[PDB]
Amino acid sequence: MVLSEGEWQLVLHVWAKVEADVAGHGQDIFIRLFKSHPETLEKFDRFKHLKTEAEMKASEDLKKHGVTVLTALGAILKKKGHHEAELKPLAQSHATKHKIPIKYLEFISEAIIHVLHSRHPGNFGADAQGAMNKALELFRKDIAAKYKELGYQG
Ligand code: HEM
Repeated sequence: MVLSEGEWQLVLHVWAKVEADVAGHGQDIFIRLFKSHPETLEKFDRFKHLKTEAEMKASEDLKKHGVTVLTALGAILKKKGHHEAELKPLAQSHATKHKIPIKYLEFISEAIIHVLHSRHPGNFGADAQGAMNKALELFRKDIAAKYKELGYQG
């Protein structure tokens, strides 16, 4: 699949807003993910002890992790589809070291859309959400293909 320049513009326009507060968006997204799909929390040995949203918000390590994740995702989105090089190491660590099923990538994609919808309604209307979903589907599709080449079905 391929996004048009118009769709990329919608994606990058709302992403520019997210970059005004990467740490904050990172926390909201992971808290949403962990609360909505608690099973994903078990994949993080560093955070699986967190019991409440309050503890999650107060975790300095979780906040730093969120920044690392969103920074990596932002770099991929800014490539506008030409992300082969960026995807290689990400696909290897998540398939081989962390063992993250494609299903879980769908869950975090849902969390990202939910947070952008809540925080940026004016810049995240129907068309913008469709563009973001398409960009994330492309990401998940290419990651899945790499998973297979690497020997991980998940
Ligand atoms: C938007 C998709 C995602 C991106 C861009 C992303 C990115 C990253 C990055 C850059 C790191 C640090 C470097 C590395 O280990 O490769 C990381 C670590 C990790 N990711 Fe992801 N990730 C994504 C989704 C997920 C999901 C859905 C899970 C599982 C629910 C997951 C689990 C992990 C784990 C367990 C680590 C190691 C954390 C640690 O122990 O420090 N990731 N991820």
